[PDB]
Amino acid sequence: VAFIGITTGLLSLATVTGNLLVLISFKVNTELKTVNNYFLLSLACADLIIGTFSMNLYTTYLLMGHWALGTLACDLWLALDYVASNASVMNLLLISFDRYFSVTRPLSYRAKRTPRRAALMIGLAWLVSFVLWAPAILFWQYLVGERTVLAGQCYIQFLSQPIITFGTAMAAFYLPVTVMCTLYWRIYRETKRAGERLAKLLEKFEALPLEDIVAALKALLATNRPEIQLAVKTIVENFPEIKKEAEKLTPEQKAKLAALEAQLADLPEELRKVLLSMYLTGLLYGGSEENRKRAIEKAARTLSAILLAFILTWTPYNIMVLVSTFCKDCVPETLWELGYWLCYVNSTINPMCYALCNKAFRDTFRLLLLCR
Amino acid sequence: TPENIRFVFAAVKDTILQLNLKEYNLV
Repeated sequence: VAFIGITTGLLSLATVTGNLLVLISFKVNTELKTVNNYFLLSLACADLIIGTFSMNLYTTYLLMGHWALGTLACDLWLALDYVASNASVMNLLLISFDRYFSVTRPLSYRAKRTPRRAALMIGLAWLVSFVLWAPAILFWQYLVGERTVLAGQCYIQFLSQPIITFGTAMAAFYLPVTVMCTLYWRIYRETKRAGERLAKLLEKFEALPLEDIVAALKALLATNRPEIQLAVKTIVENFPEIKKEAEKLTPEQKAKLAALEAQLADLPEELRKVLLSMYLTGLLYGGSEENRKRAIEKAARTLSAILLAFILTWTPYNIMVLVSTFCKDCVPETLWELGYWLCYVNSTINPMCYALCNKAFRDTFRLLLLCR
Repeated sequence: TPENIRFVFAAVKDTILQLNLKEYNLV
């Protein structure tokens, strides 16, 4: 009895503190306020809701023999839990979609979505989750012949619906569990091809004349497009960060970069900044097999970790409920509670595996924890 | 020249792509 209560309280505390730290950090520093971080904030909020209102309350009901808090509390908690779970899944899928669209349509996407549009998408996903789950359960409880589950049980009565239960489960995980996979696979392919075509482009740049390069860049910049200005702004504002990576670059060819800067001394910002930030990135990430292979391996490992974690933690329920309306009483009731806990477990690891990786939170959260 | 400008645009697009990958720590 002690083990069950000790393996649940610690998990709940970990999830709650992890998500609360992210939520505070998003409003504790001005550096993470970037629009790209809103999806992370929504995901952290959904995970916090799960960890603060479901894990503890489910452990309470599992420890004792019944959710004796009444027919109101049971239904309301159940609806809140399912809404939060689908909110987490939708936020993960949206993060995947943004990741895919940020590497295949760089200029177009970056220039075709600012602030409100992102908040609009997040709200749309939240509303989709709420409309899909929250209404149906309680409206069915009101419109069914009678609320007939058990005097002390809390499992949803919708579980016995071959056209609904299977349908809902598919539309909730079977679709995103494959869309995420396809999108991330395409991202891996396009980052391999990106390295290849960057190396080829860098070689051509090395062969190409410099004066023609400057003339072409100036001509392209003059015909300002909706997104070219945004790309110029991003590159110029990031340039100090890029230069820091120059030290990471080998000194074997530092003469080339120094010379290129020397001739680029004129045209201070419009040409020098972009030209250097382009040559440096090309040299550093095209290079040869030595660096390209390491980069692709690192990307693939990170992608595989992120995917596999969710895919393996969120299947202890999907398949067991797919069989449920397929093999009558095929599962042991003692096992059901394990997948139930595994879903929450996913909701716990998720902030750790999505937010810390950015490495701007990696130190900010620790500094906030130390209070200094 | 036209082709040169096209290549320059491709290069700047690729630079933005590398920046975007860096910002996700998914490099």
